[PDB]
Amino acid sequence: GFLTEVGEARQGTQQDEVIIAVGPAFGLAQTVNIVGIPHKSILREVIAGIEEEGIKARVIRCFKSSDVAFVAVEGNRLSGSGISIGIQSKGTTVIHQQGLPPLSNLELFPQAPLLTLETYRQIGKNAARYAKRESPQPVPTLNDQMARPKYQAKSAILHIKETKYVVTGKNPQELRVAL
Amino acid sequence: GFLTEVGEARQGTQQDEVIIAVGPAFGLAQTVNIVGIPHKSILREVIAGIEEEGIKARVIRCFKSSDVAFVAVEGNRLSGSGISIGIQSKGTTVIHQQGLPPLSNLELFPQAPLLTLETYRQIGKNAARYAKRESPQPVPTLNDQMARPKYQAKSAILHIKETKYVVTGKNPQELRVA
Amino acid sequence: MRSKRFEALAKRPVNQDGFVKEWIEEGFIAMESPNDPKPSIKIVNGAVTELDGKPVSDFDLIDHFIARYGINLNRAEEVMAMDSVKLANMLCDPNVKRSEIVPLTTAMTPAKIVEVVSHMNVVEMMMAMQKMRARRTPSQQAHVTNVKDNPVQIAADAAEGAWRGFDEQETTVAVARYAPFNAIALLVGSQVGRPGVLTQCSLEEATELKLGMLGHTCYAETISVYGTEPVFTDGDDTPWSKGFLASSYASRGLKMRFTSGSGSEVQMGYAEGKSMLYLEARCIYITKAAGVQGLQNGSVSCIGVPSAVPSGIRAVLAENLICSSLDLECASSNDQTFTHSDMRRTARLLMQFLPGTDFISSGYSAVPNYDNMFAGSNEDAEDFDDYNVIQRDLKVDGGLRPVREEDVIAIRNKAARALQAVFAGMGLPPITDEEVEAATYAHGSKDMPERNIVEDIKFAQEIINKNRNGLEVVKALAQGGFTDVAQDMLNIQKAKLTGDYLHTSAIIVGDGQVLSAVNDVNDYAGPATGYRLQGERWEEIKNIPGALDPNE
Amino acid sequence: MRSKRFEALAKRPVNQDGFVKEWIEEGFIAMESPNDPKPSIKIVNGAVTELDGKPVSDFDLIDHFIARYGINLNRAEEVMAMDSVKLANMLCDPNVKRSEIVPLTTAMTPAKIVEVVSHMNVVEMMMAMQKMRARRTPSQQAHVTNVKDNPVQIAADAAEGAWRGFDEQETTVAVARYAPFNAIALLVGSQVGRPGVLTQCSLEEATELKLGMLGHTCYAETISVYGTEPVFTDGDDTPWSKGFLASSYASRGLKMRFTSGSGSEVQMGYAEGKSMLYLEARCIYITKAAGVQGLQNGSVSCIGVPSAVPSGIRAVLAENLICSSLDLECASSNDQTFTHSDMRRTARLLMQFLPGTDFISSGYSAVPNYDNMFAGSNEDAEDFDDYNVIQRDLKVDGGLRPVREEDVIAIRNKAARALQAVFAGMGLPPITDEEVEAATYAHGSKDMPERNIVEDIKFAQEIINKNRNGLEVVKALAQGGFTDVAQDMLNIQKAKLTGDYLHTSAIIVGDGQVLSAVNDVNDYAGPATGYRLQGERWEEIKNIPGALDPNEID
Amino acid sequence: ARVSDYPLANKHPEWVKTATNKTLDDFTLENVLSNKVTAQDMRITPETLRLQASIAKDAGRDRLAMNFERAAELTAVPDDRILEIYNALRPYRSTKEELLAIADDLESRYQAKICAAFVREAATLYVERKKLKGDD
Amino acid sequence: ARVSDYPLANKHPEWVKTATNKTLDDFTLENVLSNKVTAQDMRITPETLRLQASIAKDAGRDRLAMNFERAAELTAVPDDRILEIYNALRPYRSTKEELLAIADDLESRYQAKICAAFVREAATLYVERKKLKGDD
Ligand code: B12
Ligand code: B12
Ligand SMILES: CC[C@H]1O[C@@H](n2cnc3c(N)ncnc32)[C@H](O)[C@@H]1O
Ligand SMILES: CC[C@H]1O[C@@H](n2cnc3c(N)ncnc32)[C@H](O)[C@@H]1O
Ligand SMILES: [Ca+2]
Ligand SMILES: [Ca+2]
Ligand SMILES: [K+]
Ligand SMILES: [K+]
Ligand SMILES: [N+]
Ligand SMILES: [N+]
Repeated sequence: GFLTEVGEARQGTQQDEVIIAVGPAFGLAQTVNIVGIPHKSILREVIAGIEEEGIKARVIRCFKSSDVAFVAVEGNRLSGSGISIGIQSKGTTVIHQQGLPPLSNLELFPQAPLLTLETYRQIGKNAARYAKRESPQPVPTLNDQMARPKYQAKSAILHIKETKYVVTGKNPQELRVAL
Repeated sequence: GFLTEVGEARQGTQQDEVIIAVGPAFGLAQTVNIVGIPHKSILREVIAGIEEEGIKARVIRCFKSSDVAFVAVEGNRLSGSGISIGIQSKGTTVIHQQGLPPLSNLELFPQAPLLTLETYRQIGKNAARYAKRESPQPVPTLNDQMARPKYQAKSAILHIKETKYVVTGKNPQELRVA
Repeated sequence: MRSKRFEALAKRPVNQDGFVKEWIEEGFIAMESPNDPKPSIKIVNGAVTELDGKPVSDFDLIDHFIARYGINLNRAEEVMAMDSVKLANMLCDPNVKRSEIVPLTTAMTPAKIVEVVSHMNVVEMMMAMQKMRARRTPSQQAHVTNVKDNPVQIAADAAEGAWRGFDEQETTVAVARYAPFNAIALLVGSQVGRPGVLTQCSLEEATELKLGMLGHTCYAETISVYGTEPVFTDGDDTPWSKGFLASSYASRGLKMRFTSGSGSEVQMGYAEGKSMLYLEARCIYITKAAGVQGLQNGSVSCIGVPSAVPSGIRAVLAENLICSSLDLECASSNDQTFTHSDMRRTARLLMQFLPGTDFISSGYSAVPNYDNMFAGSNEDAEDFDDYNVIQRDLKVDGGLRPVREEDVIAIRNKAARALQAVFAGMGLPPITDEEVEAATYAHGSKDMPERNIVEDIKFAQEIINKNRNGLEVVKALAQGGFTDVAQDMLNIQKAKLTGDYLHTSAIIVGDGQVLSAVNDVNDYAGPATGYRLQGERWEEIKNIPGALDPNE
Repeated sequence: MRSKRFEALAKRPVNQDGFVKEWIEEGFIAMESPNDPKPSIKIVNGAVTELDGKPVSDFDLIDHFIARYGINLNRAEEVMAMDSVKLANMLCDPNVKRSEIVPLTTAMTPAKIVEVVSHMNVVEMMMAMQKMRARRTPSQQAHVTNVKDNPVQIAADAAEGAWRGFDEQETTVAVARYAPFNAIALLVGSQVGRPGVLTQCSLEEATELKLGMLGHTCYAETISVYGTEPVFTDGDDTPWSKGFLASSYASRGLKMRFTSGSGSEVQMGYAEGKSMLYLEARCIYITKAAGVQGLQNGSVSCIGVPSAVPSGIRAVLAENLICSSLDLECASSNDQTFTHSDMRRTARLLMQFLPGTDFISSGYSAVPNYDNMFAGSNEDAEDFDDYNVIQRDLKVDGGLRPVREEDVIAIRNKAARALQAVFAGMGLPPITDEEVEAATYAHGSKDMPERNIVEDIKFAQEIINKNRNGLEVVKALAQGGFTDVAQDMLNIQKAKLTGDYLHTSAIIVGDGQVLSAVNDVNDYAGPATGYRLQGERWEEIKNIPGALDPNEID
Repeated sequence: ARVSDYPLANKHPEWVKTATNKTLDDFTLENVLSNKVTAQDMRITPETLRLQASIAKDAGRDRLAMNFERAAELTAVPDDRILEIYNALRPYRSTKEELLAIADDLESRYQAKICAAFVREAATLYVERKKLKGDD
Repeated sequence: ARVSDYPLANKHPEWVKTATNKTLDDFTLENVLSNKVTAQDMRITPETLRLQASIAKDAGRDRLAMNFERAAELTAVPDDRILEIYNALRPYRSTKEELLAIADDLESRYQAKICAAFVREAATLYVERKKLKGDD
C-alpha cells in the first residue's frame, strides 16, 4: 500500500512536468505486472527516469477506463507539458501527447512481459525529454515471439480484473507516492 | 572381385571348423553392407575372429535362399563342429547350430546398421567358442531405436536385390578369400 | 519429494504454454457457453424485428448491420425452424451438395449457425470443410518479411515462396517508411517465382490503400472487424466505415478481405458475456453483410486466447467452417505462433490442412521465424520439408511442393537481379552485386549485408510523395534486361482492369488464368469426387528430397 | 555454393528419416497398385470356387482359409456387384448405420474392400472410422517395460499407466528368463492402479501361452499373421496352426488377438508383386476367418516400410479402417518409432486419435522410450502432457487423463509395496525398502538400484518349472497385508471363468464391468450421436496442469 | 452477365474498357514505354464492376454484388475524397449534418446513389447508437 | 443365449460353473487360502464357451462363435497336448498320416469333433500346398 489519493487531478501549473497515469487497480487490487514485477518498483523507476531529466513527475489514477491509451489520454489532458505515460496493472505502457488521436502515441510498449525495470526507467527518461521538446531515440525492447501467446490469456484476465474497478464519470485522482 | 568358387561345398568331418555362409550376392552384385562397410572388411574380421580362437574358418556361398536363418542352416549341416555364421549382403548375421530349429539360433544380430567391424570380429570369436563347446558371453551391440525405421526400407530393397540371385536347388559353393 | 517422471514432464515445451480455466461470466470460453443467445428471428414486412432473442429496439450497430444485410431473409424463418443437429448432419453428409446448403446457411442467424456447428466434433467439421470450402482447389498464403526490411531479400524470398507454391504472399515493415520498397520487392519477386501470385503489404489502413492506388500491391487483408460494438468502436470504426473501405478497394480493382478471429473481444475485456465463437460468428456475418468476398479468421493474432481454454482449437476450426459455410472465402490463419510444442502446433494446423481451405494458412512464414515481422507464424521456412513429407504421407494437397536447391538458387538470383534493375532504372539506392549474391544464398537477414537505411527510407518515402506508380517499375524492368518480368508485372496490373480476381477465393494460376469460386466451383460429393490429389500434381508432391531410387 | 536455406533444412530431423521411391514390380508401394487383383467371387452351394481372379485350383493356404471362413458368403455376390465408390460413400456417410454396413463389408473379398477404401482420402477414412469402430468407447494400450526387467519399476510404471487411463498394458523382456517376474509385476501393478486393466506379456508363443495357463497374464496379442504364403510359411505357421492357437487361448479363458501390419511381406521380399494394403487385407481376413475377435495392425513394427513410400501413412489408416469394417476390434498401432520428427509422428498418430479406435495406440510407451523394450513407441511417457493438451484443445477423448503428482506417487508406492509383499510371501529375491522408494519416484531404470539378475532369473524360472500359479500371488498379497489388491487379483482371475471378456473389444471398467462391442455398441449416426466427450469425463480431460484459475487474482 | 460469362478476360475481353476508353490490348510494353498508355488510363470502369456484380448475383452472392455496385459508383470519386469519406464514417468524427452533406454530394456530384443511401443510413443509426461528434 | 443375456457375470452369474462344478461365489480369498479352491478349479467350461458362442452368433459374429465352439472342445485337452497339436500344424512338421491320427485322437479321446475336422482339413490342404514333412 504505497498510493494515497490527495484529491482530483488538476490542470498542470507548469510546463516542466510529465503525468504518469495508472489504471484503476494499479497498486491496489493488483500489485505486480504480468511477470511479477512490483508496481511500487515500476512506478519508482518511471518517476526516477523523469526526475533524472530535471522534469517533475505527477501521478494520477484514472477511473473512466482501463484501456492504456485512454488512461494516458486522461493524463495528457492535464499534463503541463502535454506529455503523459499510461500504465495498466499488467504493465502495458504508452507515452502519449496532448493533441494526438487517442490510438496514436509517441511510443507504445504493447508486450508488457518484455518490459524490465530498466525499460520503465528509460520510458520515464524519454517522456521527460519529449516534455523538453527533444527527440530521444525510442526506447528499445528485447524481442520474444513466445511472450504473446504464453501471456495473452493471462493478460486478458488481469485486464478484466482491473476493468472491474472502472467507475463511469469519476474524475482522475492525484496520487501521493510513498517513500 | 575377391571371392572365387572352387566347387561344391564339402561337409565338415571333425569338430575343427566353423562355416561362414554368405548370401547369393555377397561380394558380387553387392560389396558393402547396409551402412557401407565393405564385404571384404566384414569377411576379414569374421575369419580373423574365428582363427584367433584356433578354429579353421571355411567360407561358402548359399544359393537356395537369401534368408539369413536358412543360409546359416545350410552352413551348419556342412560344419564339422555344427556351428555356422550366416551373413546377408545387407549385413544381417546369425550364429546357428545344427539341430536347432531353423528359426532358432545361438545368437542373432537383427539390426545390421548397428554392426561395426568390431562386432563382426567378436561374432567370429563367440562362434569359434561355441564350436569349442565353451559358453561365451553374448556379443554386445550398440542400441539405437531410430536405426530400425531409418534403414528398414533400404534394407528391404537390398534384400530384394540379393534374392534375385537365388538359384533354386543349388548346393553351396566354397570360396577362397584374399 | 518430487517424482522424476513429473520433473521430466515439467521440462517439456508444452508446459511453457499459457493455459487458463474457463470464466463463463466474462466470455472467457471458446464455445458452447450457457450465456450465448438462443437462436431466433422475427420478420415483419421484410424487416427483422428480433434477432437471437434481442428486439430491434435494442440492436447495436452490429445487430443492425447483420439484420439488414447479413442474413438471407427469404429462408431465414424456414431454416430457423429446422433441427440444428439435422443441419450439422447435412454439413458433413457427403451427399448433400454445397449448393443445396448455402441457401440455408446464409439464411441462418449468427446464433443459429454457431448452434449447428457446435454439435460437431473435429472429424465431422473437417468432413464438412472439404465440402463447404468455396474454391475447389485448396491453396496457401505466405508471409515474406525480414527484420531489416531488406528489399533484395524480400524479392528473393518471395520468388522462392512463389516457386514452392504460395498463391498469395504478404509483407509488412519493421520500419514504417520502408513500406513502398517492401511492397515493390514482394510484387517483383513473386512474379519472378510464378507470374500470377497476388501480393499485399499490410499497414495502417490509409497507407496501404495508397500503395494499392499506386499499383504496388494486388490485394489487402488486414482490415479488421470485431464482434461487439465497444470493441469495434475502440478500434475507431463501425460496420459502415469498414464496408465503405471495402467498396473503395473494389472501386480501384483491388481484391480484399477482412480480418477477424476468436478471442479478440474478451481479450479487450468487452465480450458482453458471450463465447468467443459466438462473437466470431458476428464478425463473420459483418463480413458477409458488407459484401466482402472473404475473411482471414481462425483467431489469427488472438490465438493465445482460445488456445488457453478447453475446445479452443476446435472452436478455431469451427469459425473457419462457419466462414466457408456462409459462402465466404476462408484464409484460415495458421499464421501466428501459439505454442512451444511441435506436437501441439501440428495438431492445430492439421484441422485446416487435412480438408483444405481456400488458404490453408493465411501466412505460413516463407522465412525463418526470426525474420517474421508478424512476430512469428505457426509454420516457418524450416518446416518446409516436414510439410512436404506430410503431404506425401497422407496424399493431401497442402498447396506446396518439394523443390530443387538449384532451381531455388536460380529463381532467387533472378528475383534479386530483377529488383537490382528496378532500383537502377528508378534511381533508387543501388543494389550491389554482392547483395544479389547474398540474397541468392541467404536463409534470412543474418546472411544479408546491411543497407544504408537512411537513404532507403528517403527514397521509399518519395515513391509515396511523388506518386511513383507501378508502370514505372514495368518500365525499369523492360529497359534493364527484364522485358519478360516486365510483361508479367504489366499482366498483374491488367488483371485489376477486368474485376475477375475480385471474386470469392480468386487466385491467378497458369497463364494468367483467374481461378475463383465462380469458375472453380467446389463439387464435393464423397469419395472419388471433388478435388483429388492425382496425376502430375501427385507426382510433384511425391518427389521429396532423400527418396532413394531402388534402381540405384 | 550452397543455399543456406537448404543447409538449414538439411539439419531438420525429418531428413534423417528413411524414404524410398515406389517399386511396383516388387510390391514396394503402399496401396493402389496396378498389380493388385481385380475383385471377383464365385460361390457354389456355399463353397467359393473363385476369389479375386484366382480359381480354387490355384488357391494358396491363405486363399483357402479366407474363402472357407473369412467372407460372409450370404451377401458376397450382392456386394461384389455394388459400385465401389458408392460403397466408399456409404462407409463415411453418417446416415448409413454400421449395422447396415457390416453385413456388406464382411461379405466383400479382400480385393473388393481394398478397392472401396482406396477411393477415400484420410478425412473420409476418419469420418468412417468413428462409425466403424466396434466399441463405442475409444481406449488405449500401453507398453510397460524397462531395460533391466526391474520388476519393482514395472509394477510402479504399470500402476501409473492404469491410473492415467490405459485399459490394456503390455510388457516384454530384455532377458528372456525374466518373463514370469515381468508378467506378475505388470499384473499386480496394473490392478493397483485400476482394477480391471488387462495385461499381456509378449514372448515366444509357447512360453507366453504357458504363462497364461499359469494365470500370470490376462490376454495375448503378438500372435502374427502374414499376407503371402511364402512369408507365412517362413514364419513357421499356417492359418490353421494360428487358428488352433487362437482357440487354445479361448479354451483357457484368455482374450487374444492377432498381430499384422502393412509392409511385412515386401520387407521379407515375398510380396508376390502386390501392394502392402492388399496383402494386409489378406492378413485382416485371416484374422476374421480364424474367429479371432480383434487385431493389432497399422503396420506395427514394419512402419518403416509403408512410411518410406507415398501415401503410406494413409494406407496405415486404411488398414485400420478395413479391420474395423470387418467387425474386428482394432488395436491401431501407433506403437513403434518411425520418424525423428515430432510434426510427422503427430500427423501419423492423429489419424487414429481423432476418430477413435478400440485402442488408439496398441502400445503407447508408459515409460521413456529408452526403457521401451519394443525398441521405442510412436509416443512415450514424456509425451503425456502433450497428449492431454491436445485432448483438451480438440475436445477429443484419447483415452487418457491428466493426473496429480501426489496421486501418482501414492499409486506407484502402493504398487511397489504390493509387489514387495508378493516377492516376500512367495519366497522370491527380496524387494528392499530402498527399491520401493526408488520405484515410487523414478522416471525410468536410470533411477533404479541394480538387482541381482542371476538370482532373479533363478526364481523366475522356478515359477514356470514348478507351475507356480496366480493363486500363490493372491495368497501372498492377502497374507502380506494387501487384502484389497489380493481381492482385485482374484477378481481378474475370476473374469477368465465367465468368458465375457473374450468378446470383440472387451475391457473391464468400473467395478468389474466388462465393456465390449456386445454391450457398448457403437451407434454413430452423425453430429451429436455416438460417443461424445461430455460431462464428468470432459471435466476430467479439461483439468490439465498449469491452467490458471481466474479466482487466483484479486 | 452470368457465370458462364466469367472470367471476363477469357469470355469477353472486349467488354473491358478503361475510364479513358482504352482496351486490354492497348496495354502492351510498347505502349507503356512510349507513354501511349499511362496510369490514368489504367482504372477499372463502373461498367466492368456492374458486370461483375451481375456475375456475383448469378453465382448466388447478392451481398458481394451490392459491394461491387457501390464500388462502381466510387470509381468516379477522387482518391483523396475516398479517404475523407472513410474517415468521416469513423465513430465520433462527423455530425449528422456533415454525413448527410456527404451523401447529398455523393448523389449530386457523382451520381453515387447507393453509396449516398449507405451514408444516410449510417447517419441515422449513429444518432441512435451515439456515434456522432460530441457523443464520446 | 442372446446379447440381452450378456455379460453373463451381470445377467446370469449362476449360469457360470467351473470344470469342477464350483460357482463364482465359491472363489473367495477365504477359500483360496483354505485351498478349498485351487487352480484346477479355475477353468472355464465348454458350457460357458458354448453360451458365449451363442451370444456371438446373436451379435452377428458367426466366426467368433465358431472359435468359441473349438475352444469349448479344447477345454478337455491337457496343456502339454495343446502345444503338441499346435506344433504339429506348423508347416513341414507332420505327415498327412500324423495329422489324421491327431484328428482321430481329438475326436475319439476328447469328443472334439470340430477340432478334429479342422485338423483333417489342414491335412488335406497341406497335401495340396506341399506343407507336410518332406515337402521342404
Ligand atoms: C493482440 C493485438 C491486438 C488485439 C487486442 C487489443 C487489446 N487492447 O486487447 C486486437 C486484435 C483486438 C487489436 C486491436 C488493435 N490493435 Co493491436 N495489436 C495486437 C498485437 C498483435 C499483439 C499485442 C500482444 O499480444 N502483446 C502480448 C501481451 C501479453 O502483452 P500486453 O501488453 O498485454 O498487450 C496488450 C496491448 O498490446 C494491447 N493492444 C493491442 N493492440 C493495441 C493497439 C493500441 C493503439 C493500444 C494502445 C494497445 C493495443 O492489447 C494487448 C492485450 O491487452 C500487436 C502487435 C505487436 N507488434 O505487439 C498489435 C498492435 C499493438 N495493435 C495495433 C493497432 C493499430 C490496433 C488497433 C488500433 C487496430 C484497429 N484499427 O482496429 C486496435 C486497437 C484496439 C484498442 N483500443 O486497444 C498496433 C499499434 C500501433 C501503435 N504503435 O500505436 C500494433 C503494434 C500492431 C502494429 N504493428 O501495427 N490488437
Ligand atoms: C521387423 C521384424 C520382423 C519382420 C521382418 C522379418 C524379415 N525377415 O524381413 C516380420 C514382422 C515379418 C518378422 C517376422 C519374424 N520375426 Co521378427 N523382428 C522384426 C524386428 C521388430 C525388427 C528388425 C529390424 O527391422 N531391424 C532393422 C533392419 C534395418 O536391420 P536388418 O538386419 O535388415 O533386420 C532384418 C532382420 O531383423 C530380419 N528378421 C526379422 N525378424 C527375424 C526373425 C528371425 C528368426 C531371423 C533369422 C531374422 C529376422 O528382418 C529384418 C529386415 O529384413 C525384430 C526386433 C529386433 N530386436 O530387431 C524382430 C525379431 C528379429 N523377430 C523375431 C521373430 C521371433 C520373428 C519370427 C520368427 C516371428 C514368427 N514366428 O512369425 C519371424 C521370422 C521370419 C523370418 N523367417 O525371418 C525375433 C527374433 C528372436 C531370435 N533371437 O531368434 C526378434 C528379435 C523380435 C523379438 N521380439 O524377439 N520380424
Ligand atoms: C493489431 C490489430 C490488428 O491485428 C490484426 N488482427 C489479428 N488478429 C485479429 C483478430 N482476431 N481480430 C481482429 N483483428 C486481428 C488486424 O489487422 C487488426 O487491425
Ligand atoms: C518379429 C515378428 C513379430 O513382430 C510382431 N509384429 C510386429 N509388426 C508386425 C507385422 N506388420 N506383421 C506381423 N507381425 C508383426 C509379431 O508379434 C511377430 O511375431
Ligand atoms: Ca495473412
Ligand atoms: Ca501392442
Ligand atoms: K472476433
Ligand atoms: K501384412
Ligand atoms: N492487409
Ligand atoms: N502378446
